[PDB]
Amino acid sequence: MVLSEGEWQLVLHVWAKVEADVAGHGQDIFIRLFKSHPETLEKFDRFKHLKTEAEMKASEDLKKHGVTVLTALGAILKKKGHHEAELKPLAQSHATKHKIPIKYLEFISEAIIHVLHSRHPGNFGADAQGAMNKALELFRKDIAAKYKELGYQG
Ligand code: HEM
Repeated sequence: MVLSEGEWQLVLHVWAKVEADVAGHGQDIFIRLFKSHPETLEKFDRFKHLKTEAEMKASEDLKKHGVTVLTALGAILKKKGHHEAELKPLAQSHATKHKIPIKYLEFISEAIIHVLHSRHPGNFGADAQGAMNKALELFRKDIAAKYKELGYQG
């Protein structure tokens, strides 16, 4: 699949807003993910002890992790589809070291859309959400293909 320049513009326009507060968006997204799909929390040995949203918000390590994740995702989105090089190491660590099923990538994609919808309604209307979903589907599709080449079905 391929996004048009118009769709990329919608994606990058709302992403520019997210970059005004990467740490904050990172926390909201992971808290949403962990609360909505608690099973994903078990994949993080560093955070699986967190019991409440309050503890999650107060975790300095979780906040730093969120920044690392969103920074990596932002770099991929800014490539506008030409992300082969960026995807290689990400696909290897998540398939081989962390063992993250494609299903879980769908869950975090849902969390990202939910947070952008809540925080940026004016810049995240129907068309913008469709563009973001398409960009994330492309990401998940290419990651899945790499998973297979690497020997991980998940
Ligand atoms: C938007 C998709 C995602 C991106 C861009 C992303 C990115 C990253 C990055 C850059 C790191 C640090 C470097 C590395 O280990 O490769 C990381 C670590 C990790 N990711 Fe992801 N990730 C994504 C989704 C997920 C999901 C859905 C899970 C599982 C629910 C997951 C689990 C992990 C784990 C367990 C680590 C190691 C954390 C640690 O122990 O420090 N990731 N991820």
